[PDB]
Amino acid sequence: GAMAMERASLIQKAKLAEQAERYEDMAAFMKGAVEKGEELSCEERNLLSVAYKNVVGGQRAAWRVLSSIEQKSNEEGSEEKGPEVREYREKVETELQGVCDTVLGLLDSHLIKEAGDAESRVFYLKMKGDYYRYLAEVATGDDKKRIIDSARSAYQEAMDISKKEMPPTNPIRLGLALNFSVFHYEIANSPEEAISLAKTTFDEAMADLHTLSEDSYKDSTLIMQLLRDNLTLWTADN
Amino acid sequence: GAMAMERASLIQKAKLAEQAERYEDMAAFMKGAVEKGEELSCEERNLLSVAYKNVVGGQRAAWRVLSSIEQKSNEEEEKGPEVREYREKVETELQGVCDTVLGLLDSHLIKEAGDAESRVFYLKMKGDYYRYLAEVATGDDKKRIIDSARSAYQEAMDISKKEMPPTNPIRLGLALNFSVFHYEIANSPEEAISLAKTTFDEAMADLHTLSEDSYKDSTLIMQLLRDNLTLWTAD
Amino acid sequence: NYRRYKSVGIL
Amino acid sequence: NYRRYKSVGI
Repeated sequence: GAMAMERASLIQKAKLAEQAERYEDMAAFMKGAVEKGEELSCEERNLLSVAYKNVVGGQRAAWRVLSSIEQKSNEEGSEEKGPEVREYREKVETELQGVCDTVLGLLDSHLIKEAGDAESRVFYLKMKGDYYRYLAEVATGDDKKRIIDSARSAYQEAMDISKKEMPPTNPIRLGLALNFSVFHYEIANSPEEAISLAKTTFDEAMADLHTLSEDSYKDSTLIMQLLRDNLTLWTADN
Repeated sequence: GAMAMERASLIQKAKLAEQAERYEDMAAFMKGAVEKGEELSCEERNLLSVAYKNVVGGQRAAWRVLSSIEQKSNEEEEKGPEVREYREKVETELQGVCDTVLGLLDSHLIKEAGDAESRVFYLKMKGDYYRYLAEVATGDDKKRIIDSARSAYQEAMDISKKEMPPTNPIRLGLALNFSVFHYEIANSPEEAISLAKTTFDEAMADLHTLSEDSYKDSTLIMQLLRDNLTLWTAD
Repeated sequence: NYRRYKSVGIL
Repeated sequence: NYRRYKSVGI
């Protein structure tokens, strides 16, 4: 009927925007598709994640560049320094916080649910943790504390589901532990937890690699290499 | 002060945006700096150009992707009006940016006064963005747009050949873009090849006299001229 | 994009 | 970006 046609058109335009590298449009089209009320297939879920990941990804990069300039400018190295760096770093911050807020609102209002397979539920709760983590990267003081709590809560509920209903080699479970360990290291200043979680995730999956097909082996190992690389850097030294 | 400091702030924020690859913001800041009335220095001219180049660059690339898909829609599928509608949305954004640039050129930047470099720079830029509009124009509006682009390039050409050496980077870049206009827009592959070859030949004869300031800049453009010739001539 | 000849702006 | 450790996205 009408809903299905309109939803199909939005999904189609989201794919066109992907090919045109119009990720803000892509995110808007997928947001609209979600609001049609139907659950997202695995493919559609990725389109949603890819869209907003590129949008916020560019903002995070821009924020990091401007913050670095701000530190040098505020250290008398550039000598006389104006407020323009801060004002522009704050504009980029506000834009990033708005996108995260939009994503978090959509997750709570349409995507996070008690029903659905474990992968979908884990996928969205992990997404909730990620975007609270992106807010944490730019937050300060009390707001940072609350956001960190919301991130840990979302990650933890996803961990509980993945450890109960998914095998140690599931790529979504692996990606979740990877991002949660990053949260431990970078956001929560808990390197011991980050190393422990990353080390446990790699080893417990390493033991099950021989049970995987040729494809599942590549999907799971692709993320295990990210875990090992982080461990090498975290364990080798500060 | 109210203007001098605001201009300086906008310029500094344009430089911050460039480093952050925030080219839409960059374009906005430089447009604000232009409207303060003061002329742009060479550095500031490049900020303006780099800013809007990247903005329309993404739109043009997006428009090209969507057009190719639209042209292959009825072949195989997509079937519906989604491609056309979204292509027209992108096309409209692109035309808005070009209209903003051209409006800023006629309003603040293009003057009878000024050195030859700046005058050729803005007239070239005017030809470039009419050429971008021509890339997406379909009918009678296209002919007027093409003519507007040719007139801007030709006026820039007359100034460059009179007041700048054959190895000058701005002259070389103008000749390069004008030859692309001949080949792609005007569909005159003979003029494009001839213009590119004449430009490269006459620049080569003076390369030994070229300063280290423009050595790299002119050299790079010459490589582009010769790369286009190798392509246009072989087919 | 599919274009192979270049304008100066590509630099 | 400065950081060397990666998340799953990239």
